[PDB]
Amino acid sequence: MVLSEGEWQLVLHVWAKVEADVAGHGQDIFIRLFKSHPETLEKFDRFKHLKTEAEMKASEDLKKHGVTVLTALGAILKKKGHHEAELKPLAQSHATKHKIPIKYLEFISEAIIHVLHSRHPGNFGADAQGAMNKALELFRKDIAAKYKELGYQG
Ligand code: HEM
Repeated sequence: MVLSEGEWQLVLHVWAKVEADVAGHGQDIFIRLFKSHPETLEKFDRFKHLKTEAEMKASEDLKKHGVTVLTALGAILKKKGHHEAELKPLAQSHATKHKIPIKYLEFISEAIIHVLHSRHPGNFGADAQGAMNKALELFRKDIAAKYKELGYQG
């Protein structure tokens, strides 16, 4: 699949807003993910002890992790589809070291859309959400293909 320049513009326009507060968006997204799909929390040995949203918000390590994740995702989105090089190491660590099923990538994609919808309604209307979903589907599709080449079905 391929996004048009118009769709990329919608994606990058709302992403520019997210970059005004990467740490904050990172926390909201992971808290949403962990609360909505608690099973994903078990994949993080560093955070699986967190019991409440309050503890999650107060975790300095979780906040730093969120920044690392969103920074990596932002770099991929800014490539506008030409992300082969960026995807290689990400696909290897998540398939081989962390063992993250494609299903879980769908869950975090849902969390990202939910947070952008809540925080940026004016810049995240129907068309913008469709563009973001398409960009994330492309990401998940290419990651899945790499998973297979690497020997991980998940
Ligand atoms: C938007 C998709 C995602 C991106 C861009 C992303 C990115 C990253 C990055 C850059 C790191 C640090 C470097 C590395 O280990 O490769 C990381 C670590 C990790 N990711 Fe992801 N990730 C994504 C989704 C997920 C999901 C859905 C899970 C599982 C629910 C997951 C689990 C992990 C784990 C367990 C680590 C190691 C954390 C640690 O122990 O420090 N990731 N991820």
